[PDB]
Order: sequence, then structure tokens, then C-alpha cells
Amino acid sequence: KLLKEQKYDRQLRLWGDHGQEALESAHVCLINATATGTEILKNLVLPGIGSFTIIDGNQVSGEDAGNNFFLQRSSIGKNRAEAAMEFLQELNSDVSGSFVEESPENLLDNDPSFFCRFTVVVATQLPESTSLRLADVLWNSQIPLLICRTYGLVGYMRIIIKEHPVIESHPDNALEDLRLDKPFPELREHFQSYDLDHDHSHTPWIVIIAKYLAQWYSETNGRIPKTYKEKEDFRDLIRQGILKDEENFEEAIKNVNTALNTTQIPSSIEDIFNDDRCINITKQTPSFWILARALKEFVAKEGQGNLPVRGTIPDMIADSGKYIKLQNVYREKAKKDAAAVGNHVAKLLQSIGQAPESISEKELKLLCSNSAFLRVVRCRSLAEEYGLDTINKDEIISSMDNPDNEIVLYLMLRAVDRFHKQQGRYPGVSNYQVEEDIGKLKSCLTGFLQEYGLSVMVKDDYVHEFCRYGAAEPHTIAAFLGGAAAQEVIKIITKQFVIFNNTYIYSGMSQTSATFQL
Amino acid sequence: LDWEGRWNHVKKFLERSGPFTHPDFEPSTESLQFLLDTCKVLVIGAGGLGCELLKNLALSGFRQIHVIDMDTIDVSNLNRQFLFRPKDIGRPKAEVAAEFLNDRVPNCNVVPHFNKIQDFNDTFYRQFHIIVCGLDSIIARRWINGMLISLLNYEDGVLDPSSIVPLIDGGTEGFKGNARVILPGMTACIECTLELYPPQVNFPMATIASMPRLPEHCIEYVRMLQWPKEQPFGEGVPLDGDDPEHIQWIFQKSLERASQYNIRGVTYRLTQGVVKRIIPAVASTNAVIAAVCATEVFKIATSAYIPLNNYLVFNDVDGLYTYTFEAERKENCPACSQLPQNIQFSPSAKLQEVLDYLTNSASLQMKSPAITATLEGKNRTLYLQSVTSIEERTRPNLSKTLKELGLVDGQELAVADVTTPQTVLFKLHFT
Amino acid sequence: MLIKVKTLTGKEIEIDIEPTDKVERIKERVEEKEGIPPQQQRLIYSGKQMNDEKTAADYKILGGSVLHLVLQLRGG
Ligand SMILES: [Zn+2]
Repeated sequence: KLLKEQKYDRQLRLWGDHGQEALESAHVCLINATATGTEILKNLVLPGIGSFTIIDGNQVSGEDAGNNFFLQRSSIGKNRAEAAMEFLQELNSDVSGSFVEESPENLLDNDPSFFCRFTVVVATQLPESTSLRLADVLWNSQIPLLICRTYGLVGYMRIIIKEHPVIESHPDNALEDLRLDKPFPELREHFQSYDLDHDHSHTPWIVIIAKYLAQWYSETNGRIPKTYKEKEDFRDLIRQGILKDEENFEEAIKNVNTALNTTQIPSSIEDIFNDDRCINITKQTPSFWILARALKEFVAKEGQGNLPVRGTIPDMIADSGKYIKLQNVYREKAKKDAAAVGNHVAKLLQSIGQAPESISEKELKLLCSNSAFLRVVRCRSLAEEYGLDTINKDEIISSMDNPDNEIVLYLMLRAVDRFHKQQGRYPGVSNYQVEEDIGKLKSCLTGFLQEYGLSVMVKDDYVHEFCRYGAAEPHTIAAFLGGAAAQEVIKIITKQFVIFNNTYIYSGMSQTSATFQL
Repeated sequence: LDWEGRWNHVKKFLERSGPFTHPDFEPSTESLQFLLDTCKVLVIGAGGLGCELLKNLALSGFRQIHVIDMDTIDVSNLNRQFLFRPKDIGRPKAEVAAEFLNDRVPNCNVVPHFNKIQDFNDTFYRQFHIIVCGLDSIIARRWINGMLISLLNYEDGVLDPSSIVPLIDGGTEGFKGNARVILPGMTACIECTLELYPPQVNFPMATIASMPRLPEHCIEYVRMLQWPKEQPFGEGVPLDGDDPEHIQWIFQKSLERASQYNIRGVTYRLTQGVVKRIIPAVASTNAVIAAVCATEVFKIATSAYIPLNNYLVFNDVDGLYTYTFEAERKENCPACSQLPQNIQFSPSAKLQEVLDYLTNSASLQMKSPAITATLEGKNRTLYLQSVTSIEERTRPNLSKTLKELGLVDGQELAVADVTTPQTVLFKLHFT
Repeated sequence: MLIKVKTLTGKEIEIDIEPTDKVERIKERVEEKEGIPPQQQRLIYSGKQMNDEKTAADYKILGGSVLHLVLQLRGG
């Protein structure tokens, strides 16, 4: 119990108690106990994923056993799924494992709704047809899907979630919500309760720029420094006050390059606001959008063109009483600003017909403090990516202006798949084939480029390389993918960070990666 | 022996040539056997990066592998270091890590080294064809870095290429992390980039001892001032950052030394963090960086492709981003440069003013250096902080000027810090 | 002169800096639009790790030039 807390400590410092809950309640589905799939599962089972299930029709082969850290020599001959599951199981006794000795195709064929029991489905080393089919089935069931394939030194990763909205986007950096440009009642009363002459270096750097900006606002008829030249001057205006060498005074002098303009509803929040899912609410509108509306309504009424106050301020070299009392100035607007957003939610849930307390207060508070960091990611279904009429040519062609842009590796993968659809085998698996196939692969590429009318130059260098690969699954590449992939699953499950948009390509041969929107 | 198919995934890059191959590469049916038999690799660190690195190398074709680590398995590692079971707690990582692999992967032959990297000397490191890194501190990287550089011998200006033991080091921290490839004496060294590291967050004594605002200052107090002056658990006895009891006390005291100033945010979770300066960690990010490092090592030993040049940064907080660039090798680095660093000091210089150009200069910090020049064939040990004794029997020298200590122009000096094994030089200049 | 400085997450933002401005300000501008304290800002341009004391000119920064934000980590 409080034994787990000791084991998962380095991560709770990342997604917290609540993140750990979503995780410990999730049930992941892995499509193949290949090295790539096994690596991904390894990274989910360790942090605590509630339970998992492995679907795998294949038998463990010699090479299967040579590049898997979760399959042994004895495993050869046995069902790849069941075998892998036995060692993964040993990684964390708090995780419950399961396996289905059936094939994806076999399942998609009989029980088509087996996958509805899963939080997220991760499919690996899957042939084109199987992907398209599963992609379709899962898309119409509203089930997240992550397609990962290792080929030579190439990493392919395709996420497919119709809509994935998030409150805790965990931004690395972000301007503070100080409110100097648009100070609120309680805040101003504070700034006035002080005196710039009657503590020389114990006054918050904020109360400084405040009273020295309140001054300039009278020596030019309340105008805010906007031109750099103007800001530079406002700097020296505070310089002339350091009755002497002061740290905070000389500190406020750098805060000027920010503390002036911090208030401004961001683009991202704007688009959410103007999104139809926000403007048009019904009883199907997920809580995410109802809160995005309450924020909208807020900004209109109590908000005054602005989002609720964050409620937090940075560290500023100052007194141990001036700082804390200054902090409640915000900790209070925040609470009151949130209570208002909490009203808009109440009313809102009513014009719909849902119970007034269908959205907890914990949610609300988390919502308000993160209001500026909302993110909504929507991924084009796979079927659209593969469509003749819907392909995203522009994206492809544009990237191709660089003969070495990762996208070639994607195009090449489609060629290799067309090739597999044709020969019933991948390009150059045996050593004597590498020769002859270099040609057959080139024809397949050029044939794929036509069906879609993509007039791009693919170096002949890349057509060789992919035959050298012989559809190999180099553990270290698999291991990289396994790493990247699992954290995105963690994201979907916790709804705590921002998932890459469409496709992530990895070149282990140049050690570079890119994300596209196919 | 090995079973049919065991290394097919690895064979395709040694048995077959191709367009992205390296100029030295040569398709061979015999190269795999060679790599399993003769390639000595030394992983450095057995906690996460290290754990992931061993597996990767192991399944990549390397058999002759050594691991070094001075630590012991702690429960807080179990969420990312998959080579350790809770039953292994208390045991030494290098040993348990080696044991797991020698068992999980058929004929691997990892050799543990329950040691600090400073225990060994250059005799040791020459044994290896490659050094992979997964350290947990900067000083450690600066040290192993100096070590590898002090293994290079230049036959009259020209650097002997076979005196270069390639160095691959990875870094991690939350969802951000970075891999890297060094070729001691050619590519940029750990010191050539020393300034890419984040600033150091030190809470000024004024705000901890009197002006406590954050909940961390309340903890930093209980741990840095209140523990010494009221040696809770017996005099002399220091606080064990891993003692659930010690911490518990700091915590309890932090709660109080917080209310006295009305501050909230005092939790046990935060207490352990401040006290130990804990870094958030997860399996995934380590797995990534290490997969990268692993792959590079493979290229450098087989020449199946070209070694990543220099850097690679990776962030997983917003989608997946990775910038790859080529770090400039400062041709004036105190570490990998060819000759002494021409330092500039007017003859008036004091002396404690040199112990501060090295100590505080961004270009090359020094934790606690010691200068020593030559006056009468007799090598004067000007200042020092290594041995408490000599420290006093030298401290006064931090006042007499250069020539006021027999320091002519043109002649060099000698500094040696706990940050590097090699003796860094400096051709003093008056102007 | 207008330059782009790709962030630590790939987000590319453009900024106005006439040649003479020191790197030290190219950071001031970035902090202005993103909120990244300049202390922890490490700017990289063509492998050269832009010294915050030199100048955009000292690094041949020309309009369509892109600067990347990098980070070196301690843990392992
Ligand atoms: Zn160097």
C-alpha cells in the first residue's frame, strides 16, 4: 500500500496521486509480443498500468527469441503471446496480465467488439491490411489506437484518437499571470497600502514596478510603455530610486521585459472557445467542453475579457510577510474567480438537464489554474490518411523539398507494404534476394507514388537501404520506439500531457525524428 | 551453442553492405563472431540508463561487457530499473544487474565492478573499445571525460587515432533527456560544452534563516541549520537522506517552522525532495535515450552506419521533439586542447585572485583546485584544499603576488581539481 | 532583421533583431513571448552555442536564420 508509494515515487513527482490512479485503473491491449510490442509493454507494466492483455497468434521463432528480452530459448515453439506475458508479469506483481492465443485478423473477424473493453489499444508490426481494418473498427467504437512498427532503423508511430482534450497540459514555461496591466480591486488596494518612500530591498519586486508604473501613468496621462525605447526609459525610472545598491530594485528592472504585458487570452484558448463543440452544447457534450464553455461565459461576464486568475506568483526576493500577504491577494481572486466559473457550470449543466454536481470541485479548481493551458488534439482517422481523395499531399510534397526529410522513410514504408501486398513477402529478407528485389521495390514505390499522384524525387539511395533491412526488428530501434510509445499511452490514460499529432517518424540511422499530420 | 536464427536481426547490417554504410565498413560473414568475442565495452552506471543500456548492448551482439556502479538497490529505483526485484533491495546494483543479464541473455558475460569510477586508473580504461555513460552527476562526467582524454598520446603533434576510446554518454531528467557521442580529442568533450547545463538554484542564507516564503525554505532550514544545532538522533550523527525516521523528523519540524510564518505546501513528498534534491524519473525517457546511445555504440564497433555527430536532445512533454546538432569543439578547452591555456594576468595579481578565476569562471568551474608552479626545480605547492593539513600550511600564499612568489612570465602552472584526473596546464601571461 | 528561434518542444517563434543586438537580448525577446527565464536559455546556431556576450552579427545571423533552444541533463 504505502509500499507502492515508495516504489512509484520518482513518477508521482510527475503525474501525481491522481495520475497514478488513472494508470492503475487502465487496461492496455498489446497486439504483438514482438520486440517492439514487448518493449512498450515493459514501460507501462513498470510504472503500474492496472492490467494488460496480449493478443498474438504467432509461435516464438528462433529470431523471435534472439531480440526479445522477454522471450527465452525455451520459449521457441510456444505461443509468442503467452510466453512474453510470463516474463513481463515478473516486472511488477501489482500488474495483472492476460493473453489471447488468437490472431488480430482472427478476432476482428469473429468477436469484433472484444476491443471495447480496453482503455487504449497498442498494435505492433502489423501488415497494412490488418491496420486498415482494425483502425476502422476501433475508430467506430471510440477507442484510442496506437500503431507502432519497427523496420530496419526506421521508427513508425501512428496515434489515432478522434478527440483528446486536456486540462493539465504541463507547460515547461509560461508568462506569469501577474495582472499589472489590468490590476483587480483587491490587488490595487494592496499596492496602495504601501509607500515608495516610507524595506528598501524587502518589498516584493512586484509592489515595486506597481508603484513606479502607477507614477509613470500620471507623467504621460496613463500610458503603458510599449515601444522598446519607452520600456528602456521606464527601466531607468526605477533605477532612480535605489537609495544608494539593492537586489530587488535591480531585479524589477529586468521584470520589465515581461511584467508589463502578461494578460492576453491565448490563441489556443480562443480556438477552443470558438470551436463548435463549445458553442453548441447538448447532453452528449463531455464535461471537457462544458467547462470550456463556463470559462467562455466567464470571460464574458465576471471575467471581463479575461480568464480566471491563476492564483499564483513566482519567487521574488522580499520579506516573509509582504510576500505571503501579497500571495493571498491572488490566492483569493483565484478562489473567487473560480467560484464564478463554478456558477456558469452549474447553470450550464441545467440548461442541458444533467445533475448540478456532475462536475466535482477538484475538477473546477484544476480547470481554473490551467485555463490558459488547455489543449485539444484531434487526429485524422487512418482511413482518411489512406484515401485517394483525402491524402494530405501538400504535407508530403512540402517535406520532400528535402531529399532526406523523414517523410521519405514513410513513403518507403508504404512502398514496402505495397510490395508485401504484392509478393506476399517483404523486400530482401533472405540474403540472396536483396539483389533482385532492389528493382521490384523501386517499381512498387513508383507505383504507389502514382496511385496518389505524388510528383516527388525519392533518392535511389533509400530504395537500397530498405532492402538491406530485410524487414529486421533491431532491438535498439524497437527499444527507442517502445520508450516513446509508452509515454504517449501514459498520456492518453492520464490525460496529462500533450500527445504528438499524427505520425512520428524515427531514423535511427541519422538519429533524427519528425512529426507529420497525415 | 547458439540456436538457428538467434542474430538475424543483427546480421543484416554486418552480412550486407549498403548506401549509408561507413567508409570503413566491409560486408563479412565473420564480423558478428568477432564482435561477440573481442569487443570490450564498459557501461558506466547501473541505474536506469545503465539498466536499459546493458539489455540493448546484450541483444545487439555485444557479449564482453563490464559495468561499474558504487550504489545499492533502493526501493525507489524499482519503477524504472527493471533488473532489480524488491527481493534484491540492499544488494549492489552492478552485481544484481550483471547477474540478471548473464541469466536472461544466454551467453552474455557482463562483469560487475562494485566501484566508484575514480577507484580505477588509466591502466583500467585502456582495456576498452567503448565507454557508455549513464551517470547521475556532472562531476562524474567531467572526471570520466578527463580520464579518456588523458589516454590520448600525440606522436609529435599528430594524434594517434588508436589512442581514442569513443565515449557515449546519455542524460535524463523527467521527459527531457539527451544522448551524445564524444571522440576524445576530435569531437567536442564534456568540458567543451560544460555551459549547456542548467543554473544552480541555491536559496540564500538570508531567506532561509529569517525570510521564509516558500515551503522549501522551511525544509531547507530544518535540514541545513536546525538539524546540526539540535542533533536529534545523537551528536555527530548526520542525517541519512534515506532514513524514513530522519526525514520524518525534518518533516515534522518543517511543518512547525512553517506555521511560525504561515506557509502551506509542507508535505512529506516535498520534504524528501528538497533534502535529497530528487529528480523526477520514469522508465520511458531512460529507455529512449539509452536506445539511442546503445545504437551509436553499435555503429562505432561495426561501422554499419555513420555515428551520430555530436548532440541529440529529446522532449516528451509536448508531442515528441528531437533536435540533433553538432557541438563546436572549443579549440581552447582546458580539457581536450592540445597545449596550455594562455591565461592573462597583470603582474600585480594577488593570488587568491587565481583561485577565483578557475573557481568561478563559467568556461571551466573548479570545485576545489590547487595550483603548483616551478621555482627551483623545487615544485612549490602554492595553495591547496585537498589535505586539511597542507591547506593551512599554504593558506597565507593567497596574498603574495606572482613574482612575489618567484613567478616569471611565459612559464606554466598546474591545477588539479576533484573534477578531473588529468593535470590541467596554464602558460601564464603578464601584459 | 527577422529571425526564428525553435523552442525546446519544436514550437517555432519569429523575432525582430537588427544585427547589432547582443545574443543576451535575443533571449530577452524570447522570454517576452514565451516566459522562459533567460538564465536557463541555451541558444544554439549551427553548432556554435551562442555566447550571450557576443552579438547576432558575431554569428552570421541572417533573416532566414533559425536558432534552437537546447538543454543538457544531469540525471541518468
Ligand atoms: Zn574540450
